[PDB]
Amino acid sequence: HTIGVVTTGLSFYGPSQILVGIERAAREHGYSLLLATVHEDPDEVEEAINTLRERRVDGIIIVAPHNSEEEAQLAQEAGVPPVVFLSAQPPGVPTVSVDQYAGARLATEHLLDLGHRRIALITGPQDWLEARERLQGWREALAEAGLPPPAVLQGDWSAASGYEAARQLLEQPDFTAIFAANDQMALGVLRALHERGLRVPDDVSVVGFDDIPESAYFHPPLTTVRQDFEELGRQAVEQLLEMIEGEEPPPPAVLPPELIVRESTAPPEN
Amino acid sequence: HTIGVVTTGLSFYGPSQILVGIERAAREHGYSLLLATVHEDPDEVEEAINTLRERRVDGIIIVAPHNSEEEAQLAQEAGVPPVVFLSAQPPGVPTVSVDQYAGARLATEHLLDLGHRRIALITGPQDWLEARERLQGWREALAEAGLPPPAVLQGDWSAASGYEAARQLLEQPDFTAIFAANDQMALGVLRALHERGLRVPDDVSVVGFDDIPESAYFHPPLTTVRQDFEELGRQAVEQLLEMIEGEEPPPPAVLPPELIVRESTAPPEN
Repeated sequence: HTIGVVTTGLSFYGPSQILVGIERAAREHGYSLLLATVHEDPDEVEEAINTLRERRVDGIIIVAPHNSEEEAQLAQEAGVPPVVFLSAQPPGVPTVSVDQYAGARLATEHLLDLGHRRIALITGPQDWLEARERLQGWREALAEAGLPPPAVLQGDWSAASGYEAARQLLEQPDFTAIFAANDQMALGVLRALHERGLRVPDDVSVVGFDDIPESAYFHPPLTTVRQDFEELGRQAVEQLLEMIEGEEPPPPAVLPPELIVRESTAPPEN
Repeated sequence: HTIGVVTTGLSFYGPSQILVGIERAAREHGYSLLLATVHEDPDEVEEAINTLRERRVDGIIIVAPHNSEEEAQLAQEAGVPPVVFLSAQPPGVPTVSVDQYAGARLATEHLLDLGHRRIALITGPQDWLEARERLQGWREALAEAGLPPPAVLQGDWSAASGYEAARQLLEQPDFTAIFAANDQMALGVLRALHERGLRVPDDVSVVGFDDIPESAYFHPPLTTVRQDFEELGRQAVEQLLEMIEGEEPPPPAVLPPELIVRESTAPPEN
């Protein structure tokens, strides 16, 4: 009958677009959504599940991020009615997620295949697993090309932090390309480069991550890695419905990201 | 003790930033928030108020938009416990809102004071009161300068729609400036202009609306109208607390917007 959803009302890209996929897939299978937004607290996560079990909910999707320690918090051990996690901790937990490492490899290998060696990284905030996995993908793509990691500076997902980080990198312009760990930070990188009089991609190539709707309209249109958030929520409903009507715990589904090539990359200049 | 909030989990700018102001003001006065997100339906709005009256909520803020007909829907007439509306219908309803007309006047008068006559408008979607009020501000600013309305094309708040509209305007380039009714549409306008080989502001001036965090990082940094959404939510709590502890229904508060002048405007070329 009904499906519960717990989420966070944040301005970061992803959650609201996942919810569109949940709305679209649940309505197609005859289900309605029971939305209960929470904060970033484990106690509010648990008692949202209790208050959504109060109404006749046949299954609940968790979009609020937890950890790689969901089981060791009396969150998965206590939750035996059908729950799917939109986070990365599968020791037996049915999850669905985007392959962040693979996405960062796509972005970095795109630049390596163009001839770039000095690919700097504007990495995401340390307390996000997605950020840490994207740095690992960038580092290992470079290592497998025989190259040491160039400069890294950490932002916080905002355009402001991408601008500030790029300005610091430009004190030592030892790079021909910048991989920015999301599209918003990439926007700030582009402003720092343009302020310096540097052309994109003629002087410096730039790649982002997310494929937010605005990224095709940056100057220049941004090559980026698409997270298909709507498909993430649709596969969250599809995975949950096997456990509503009764089936085995499925393998943790991993959505491969896609590189969207636009106008912000080129071979390095001579 | 507790304060309830109803809202919508949409990707449009505003709601999540209002919620930051509600969280900050309620925590300062010792209150906690009870969040219940809904869809864009009057029946879900009413029964969210019923299910939030279930928990010991001392007052509830409504961030989900309603209409200019909130009273004639058994929504204000039925709601006698303390409710504040973040919408525009004050026949006796305590509301708080941003002055959309005044903001559009600021944007258009900025361009008129620079010498522009042919100020085209990329207007917002018709079913948003904010969009209709911004068009009225643009039209009346022009009228009070003695000028007829130039070309108008309607978008849908997306950068894509601003790009498509600007491309259509460029089939008849009878404008020296474009007022885009939000910052995202302005981003698409900038791409359409740059694709045409037109310089901003040397060939065409552009003004947006919202002051989203990204707007300072557009190419060029965008002159825009700031909606102080955090102050909107803080004044929503402050207005609600006069009616929790007992006071008269206050006047409908109107927040004046502020023009943020950056690098996207200049006098028209000769």
